[PDB]
Amino acid sequence: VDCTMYICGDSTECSNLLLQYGSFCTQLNRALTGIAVEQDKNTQEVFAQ
Amino acid sequence: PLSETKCTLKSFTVEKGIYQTSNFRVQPTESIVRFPNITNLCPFGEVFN
Repeated sequence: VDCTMYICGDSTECSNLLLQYGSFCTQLNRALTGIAVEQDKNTQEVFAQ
Repeated sequence: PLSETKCTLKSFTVEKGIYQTSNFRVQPTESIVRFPNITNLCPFGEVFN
């Protein structure tokens, strides 16, 4: 997820409000990245035998 | 790009791999504003012609 776009992106005024929450969605961008990596490792364990 | 990675990872050294550091989005180059036309065309020509 582009969490800027998801909450309200391409807007100066929305960005200024989104930024008052710091890393509130950054941590989820990281959580989804971690999940995608785990899913790739999982695919390799099943098929690259 | 290497320094995008170094700050994302909070490090002065980088291990082999791919790191997501940001997002890019294409912005508008022009604005397309369209409102419908009036069916009943205006008789200005009845005073001028």
